[PDB]
Amino acid sequence: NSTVTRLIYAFILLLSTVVSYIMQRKEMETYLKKIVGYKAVYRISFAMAIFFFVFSLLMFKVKTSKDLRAAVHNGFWFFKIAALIGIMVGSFYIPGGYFSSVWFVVGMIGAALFILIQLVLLVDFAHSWNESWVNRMEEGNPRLWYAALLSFTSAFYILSIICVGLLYTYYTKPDGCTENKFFISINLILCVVASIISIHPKIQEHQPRSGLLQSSLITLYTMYLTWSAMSNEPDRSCNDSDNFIGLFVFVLCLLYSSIEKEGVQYSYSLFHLMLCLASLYIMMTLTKWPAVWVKISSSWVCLLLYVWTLVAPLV
Amino acid sequence: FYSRYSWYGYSYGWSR
Repeated sequence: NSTVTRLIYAFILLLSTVVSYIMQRKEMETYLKKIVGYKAVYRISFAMAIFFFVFSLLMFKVKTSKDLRAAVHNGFWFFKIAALIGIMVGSFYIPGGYFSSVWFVVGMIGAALFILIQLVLLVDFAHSWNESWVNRMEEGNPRLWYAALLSFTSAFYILSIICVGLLYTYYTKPDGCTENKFFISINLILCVVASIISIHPKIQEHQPRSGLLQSSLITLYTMYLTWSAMSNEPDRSCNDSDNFIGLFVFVLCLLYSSIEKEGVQYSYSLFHLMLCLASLYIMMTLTKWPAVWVKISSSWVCLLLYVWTLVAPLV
Repeated sequence: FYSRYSWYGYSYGWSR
């Protein structure tokens, strides 16, 4: 039932995200003006953030379902929704202007933190996947699981190669957009290096089940990040599918996170904190130099974190 | 078992 509750919370966030997306359209500018699109998106994102932060602080140090607060987490969906609407209306009551830039910087920091946390989660998920499938390779029919592992890793690497091809075709020119070339070349070379480090026998000796699969997954995620950094480039010479793909990967990570008297399966407080950071990140994404530099540094932090998770046992 | 440094990790399934 706890997993069901986590999935339902993810569902409410997804519904709010879809609402934010739809108001982003030009047609809705007519309706909202009657009370721009980015302003309403900021308002709804602030509602998400404040609600989730409030619930997480409420859920502090809860350790058993015997807590009435555990029931509050489980039930009262209707009161949750009503309080959310009341908050969202309240957001409209805050004056515009300086609040816009304040929330923009708050959203930048939130998106950075969410990217970091989601990335740690992604590395953990990839490691668990690789270990489970190598174990099933050992115990059960070796051929089936070997074929599955090879197909998955090859698929991820081929998709990353296709993304590289598209980015070279679109965001680079023979004698132009040198920033695009720099970013793409650095990301590709560092991804190759990360793959190599994932095979070095000394590294595996300390992490026996660290293999190419998680490397390819990280490479695909890095390719997506770097692409996204380019699509927002203000310079049109160096400049929705990328954001849709990012939303898909975020949904996958949220589902992984989602998937009692003596102990709780997960800290509701920390889960809701992650949810709030997810709201901030989506708010940043759906929409400037900080976006570009944040995304590029996020890709580089991706590769650094993966390399660190692989190497730290060496130290 | 003859565990070996295979690409998919450090295992012995291929050489049990």
